[PDB]
Amino acid sequence: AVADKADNAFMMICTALVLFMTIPGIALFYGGLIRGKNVLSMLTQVTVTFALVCILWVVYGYSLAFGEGNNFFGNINWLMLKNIELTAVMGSIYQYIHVAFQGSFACITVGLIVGALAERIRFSAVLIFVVVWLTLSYIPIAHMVWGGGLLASHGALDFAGGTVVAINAAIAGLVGAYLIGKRVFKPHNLPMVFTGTAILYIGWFGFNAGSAGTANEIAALAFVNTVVATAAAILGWIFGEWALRGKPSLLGACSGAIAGLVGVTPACGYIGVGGALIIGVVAGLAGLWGVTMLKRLLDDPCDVFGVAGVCGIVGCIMTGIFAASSLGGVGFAEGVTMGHQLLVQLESIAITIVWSGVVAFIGYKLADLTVGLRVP
Amino acid sequence: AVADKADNAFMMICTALVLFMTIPGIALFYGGLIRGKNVLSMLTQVTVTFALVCILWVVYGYSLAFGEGNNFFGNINWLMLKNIELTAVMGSIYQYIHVAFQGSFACITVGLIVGALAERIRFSAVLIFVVVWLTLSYIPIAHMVWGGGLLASHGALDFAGGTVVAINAAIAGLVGAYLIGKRVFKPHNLPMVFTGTAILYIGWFGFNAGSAGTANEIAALAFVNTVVATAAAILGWIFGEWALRGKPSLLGACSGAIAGLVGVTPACGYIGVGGALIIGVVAGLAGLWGVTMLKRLLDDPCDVFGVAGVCGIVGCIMTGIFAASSLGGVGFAEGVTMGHQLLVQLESIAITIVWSGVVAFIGYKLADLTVGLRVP
Amino acid sequence: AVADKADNAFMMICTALVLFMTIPGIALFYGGLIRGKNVLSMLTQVTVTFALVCILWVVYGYSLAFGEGNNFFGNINWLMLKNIELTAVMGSIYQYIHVAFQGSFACITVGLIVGALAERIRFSAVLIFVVVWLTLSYIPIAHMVWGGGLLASHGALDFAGGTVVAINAAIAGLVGAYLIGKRVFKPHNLPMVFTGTAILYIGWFGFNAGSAGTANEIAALAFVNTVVATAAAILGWIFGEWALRGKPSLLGACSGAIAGLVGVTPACGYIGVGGALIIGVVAGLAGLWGVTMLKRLLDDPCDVFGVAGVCGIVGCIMTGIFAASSLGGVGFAEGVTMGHQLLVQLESIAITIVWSGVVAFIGYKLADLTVGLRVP
Repeated sequence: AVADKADNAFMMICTALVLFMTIPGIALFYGGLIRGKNVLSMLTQVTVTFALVCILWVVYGYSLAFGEGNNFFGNINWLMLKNIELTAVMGSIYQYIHVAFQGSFACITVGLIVGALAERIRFSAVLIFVVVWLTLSYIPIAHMVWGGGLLASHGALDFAGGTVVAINAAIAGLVGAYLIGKRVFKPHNLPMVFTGTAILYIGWFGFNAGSAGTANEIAALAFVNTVVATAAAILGWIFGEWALRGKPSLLGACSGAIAGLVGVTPACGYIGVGGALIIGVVAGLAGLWGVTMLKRLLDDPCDVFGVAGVCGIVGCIMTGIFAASSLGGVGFAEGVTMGHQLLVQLESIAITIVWSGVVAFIGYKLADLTVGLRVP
Repeated sequence: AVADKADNAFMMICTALVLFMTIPGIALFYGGLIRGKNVLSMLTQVTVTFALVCILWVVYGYSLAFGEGNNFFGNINWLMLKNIELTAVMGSIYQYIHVAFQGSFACITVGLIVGALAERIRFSAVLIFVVVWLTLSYIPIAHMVWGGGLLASHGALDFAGGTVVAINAAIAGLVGAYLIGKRVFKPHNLPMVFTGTAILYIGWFGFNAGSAGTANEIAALAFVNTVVATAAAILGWIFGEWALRGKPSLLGACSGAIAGLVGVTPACGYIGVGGALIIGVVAGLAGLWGVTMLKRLLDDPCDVFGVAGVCGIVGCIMTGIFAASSLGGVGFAEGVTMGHQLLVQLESIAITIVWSGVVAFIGYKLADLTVGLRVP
Repeated sequence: AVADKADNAFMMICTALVLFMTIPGIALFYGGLIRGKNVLSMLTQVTVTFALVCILWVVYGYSLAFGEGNNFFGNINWLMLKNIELTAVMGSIYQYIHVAFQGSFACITVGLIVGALAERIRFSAVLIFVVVWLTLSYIPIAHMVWGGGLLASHGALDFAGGTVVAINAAIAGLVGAYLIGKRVFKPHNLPMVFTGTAILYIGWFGFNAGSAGTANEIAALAFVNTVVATAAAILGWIFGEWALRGKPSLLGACSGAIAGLVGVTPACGYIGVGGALIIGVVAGLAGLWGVTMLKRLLDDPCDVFGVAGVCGIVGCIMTGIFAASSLGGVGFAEGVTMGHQLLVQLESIAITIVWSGVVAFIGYKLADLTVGLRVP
């Protein structure tokens, strides 16, 4: 196992791009959606929780998510990266790069949750929640899907995190929105929301293409599919908005982008451009329907949770369809029918929703018993 | 033909950087120049038209611009990238990367036009215009210059798009400004203009260096020439402003940057650093003269069209001079004198101006007959 | 000596990331800290001085910093890059890339100084100062540390510029703050400060990892150490702020990030992740103590000078400790004890402080005698 410098280069750059999605991507996205008086506090919480995730990741997160253990968790053999030789290779890159790249995914996942809920949660309480949820939800789900655990062992397809990132975060956020969250504000800085959306989009190329772990033809496919699905989802959302509301809106265009990005996340390295266009259109329409329905059951920006949750599910299911060779995809594994793959996709979604929800509930409850959840 | 992973990596990153120039680069640049009340609508139009370009590109744009056809257009053999094997190599990179990279150029070209004119055009009308102009102007000009068409076949030199992007867009924009456009506002958010300028600048390294198609000594030369010409143009513009207006201005410094970037665009991979410094100085001064004169013939931000048009012409002509070995350039092709090259540069500029102007006129007119051009 | 395309790619991308730290990173950071009425002028000064540095660098800076000369300066053999063949290789990359990469460091160094002091200095005076200081301070210090000069020849360890960039700039800035600078304002746009901090952070991966000059295991180590030290410093600063002020603040979180980034700068490619965590914690606490004390001796944003200066010193000293094999570092050179290395680190810090301070004083004084320092 020797490291390829081209892959090393690509993966370090892709990691910087993923970090860019949180700092400042998601912070700016949310910053434009919440009340002016809450912006500073939310930015502080996203920055501090981001730092917290970075540290827990190196201390034990990477080891428990990616070390060899059982179907649910890794081990404690790589605490503070101990025993990982500097020149150790994982795939075609130095393991240290794999550590950073994987950690950047944990960061954006947590940023998605914190940015929306910062407004309603006590500072000490969000720190407690992050610790419980990163450890008991993000880590096991990452291990099960990308760390050789349960889901991977059953052949689940999730190229860049439709389950691990999107659904995982949407459920944790929706549990929080239900527990706390002001019950009934029109966005104050839409240019700021656009800037955040734009940064998320550009960073998402490192997120999606980088998930190939090498600058090969799959990274290239994922790159093209990201461009295509995002564009198709912007158009799908905007068309539905023109149709149902009479005109498009900036927030609709940005939400459409996120809908396509999320929808193509699990599918990007497995489908054809035709499948990416179809998924993007469906994701944008389902996202619009989603936020419309979520708002009919909801004073905090849950736009992202509705989009990430609904589009993540749609994307994860559609991956079980468009990965088929006959539809331009890379093909299912040997001896796997579309019917069987679809069943595995659904089981993976079900497990992610329940696991994340239960852990989130425990996290919010532990914080509430310890320091009190709701901001004083 | 085998793909080099280092080039694959470089080209995917350069593509993300070019996309960054539109989303959010150009949108922020224009967002700070137009009236506050028009910002949201302009951002929506840039985002939707960007999505539209992405989709038309994969559906048929790439095939018609880059497939083998005649001197003016390619073919319809690569519709939705059909027949392009995932592992197909173009140059030293996977063809899928070439598709994305080339598409990112079409995106910024359209963003340059839409951002300025969004204020004055009906939503449905800008969509119609983009469809007509991307198809009948961007595609043929890209084919003629970079797709083995007319201009390339005559040995025209245009490393990164002085004609295809800059002049092509400036003319389309100036035709629009003449047809519609409020006849006589001082920029409302100059920090926003600076941020957009900065993003355009950083993204321009992918635009210019990436045009080598490989991380070789030419990508390196283009990189250095981009740094040098941009700096020289900021200084040239600012000196002229200090001389004619008594002091420099933030808008002058940002316009100077764009002047150098545009001026070095066709020349970057063919000239020496000395030639880059000279082109940057001349471009910054010609840009200042340009906007001064355009404003004397002009209530919409035409700063970019004047700069892109004037600097694009200057850059394209000067490429026919500074490419000479005797002046530190890479050298003209075998049997080509500076006199002959200059003639080819001029013919390429003439053809681009007329072709883009006529098509633009047809696009605006078709929209006007269909849905009405001017915003209701 | 043959160029490796993977390293070429990595280094050109890392250069774009370093340029991103100045344009617009540092400009936005400062833009949010100063009075609204001074923002435009400061942005103009940072942009023009950035251009000035780019030009002086290619004209003679690179040659005098990196050409072979004596212990203090290089030579004038590479004026305008003359005699540097396009295909010349330096390390494992084309020399042209080395030129651009090194120049980007000179740019951020100057941006750190100009952004803070622009408010209080005449336009013509900042240009004069930059010319004197870049030439007589930045160039010799770069030559002494990275150009085979005095410090390098004594085995000084400074991976990415704790001395050349951080301390060098902090001292020049503190001399300026003492000479000019309004004697006694609460930051007007903290979201802008955060955005600048975020851009500095992301760009810092090119700054730190790129300092390996190749996409190898050291670039990977530096990357991971950058993530770790920044996170640890955000937490260290925030904890001290919670402890001494009762709550964290957005400005404290951003300052903590910069404290970790600066602290790990000289150490990143030589220490273990454990050492990065320790340095980050210490840097964040020392930064907080630093600004607290500097403010007790100080109406201009000197936050950066206090942080860069104090954290740069801390980082440079700690590199002499954590580089030890026994502490997880890459190891000191053959025959060098920790005691000896610490002595060399201190001597390097002392020389940088005095050299930069004296030159800065001369620069400010020459400007004052020529055009008058204080803004009219």
